[PDB]
Amino acid sequence: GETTDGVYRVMTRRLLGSTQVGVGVMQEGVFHTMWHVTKGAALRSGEGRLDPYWGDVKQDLVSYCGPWKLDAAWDGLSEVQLLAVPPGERAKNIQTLPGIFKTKDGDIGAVALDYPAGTSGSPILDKCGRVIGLYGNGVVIKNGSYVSAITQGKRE
Amino acid sequence: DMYIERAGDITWEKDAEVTGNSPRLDVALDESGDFSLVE
Ligand SMILES: O=C(Nc1ccc2c(c1)CNC2)c1cc(F)cc2[nH]nnc12
Repeated sequence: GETTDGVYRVMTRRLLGSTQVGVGVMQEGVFHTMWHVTKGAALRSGEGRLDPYWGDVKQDLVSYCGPWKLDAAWDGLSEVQLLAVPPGERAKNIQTLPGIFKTKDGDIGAVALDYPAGTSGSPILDKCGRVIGLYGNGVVIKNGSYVSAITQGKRE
Repeated sequence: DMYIERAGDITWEKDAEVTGNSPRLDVALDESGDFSLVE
């Protein structure tokens, strides 16, 4: 159905009315989202169907129609924009300077912006508009606030 | 059955609302893709 490049909402009619479970990026004919949003299930786009192609529960990422296409990375210095697409509200760019998630396997950028769980899959962008990762997988701090990692896949 | 709806273009917006802090957090990632706080 609709394969135009851009940010999309991931919806469901299983619960009461229509509910936004997440968000994703359509790029180069491939739909990219977080695994916990779809659980690997097929998606509908108008009258067309999007079947999963690649997924991994640990990276919490999934691609539809083709392999992961997003390859840009945060440079460790610059501010970034979270293109937040929240449930029932318009898409909105929120600029922030990312912090760090220090892990046993290396450092990862992290955005400290709080949004509902249905915002999962919202793209994080660099100054050229390139997707450097997706928002939706992180942790809950002392504050009760949510700090998400800048989760990026690997392009083959 | 899940479905998708376009929500906009992927562009950088000059003069966007600049907010949010930059914390350095010690974390762990389990086999189920869940992060946790190491203290
Ligand atoms: O719960 C959230 N994310 C998530 C859920 C289930 C799983 C994973 C991540 C990875 N393994 C399975 C979440 C995402 C978000 F954008 C804002 C949030 N505020 N409180 N929780 C959130």
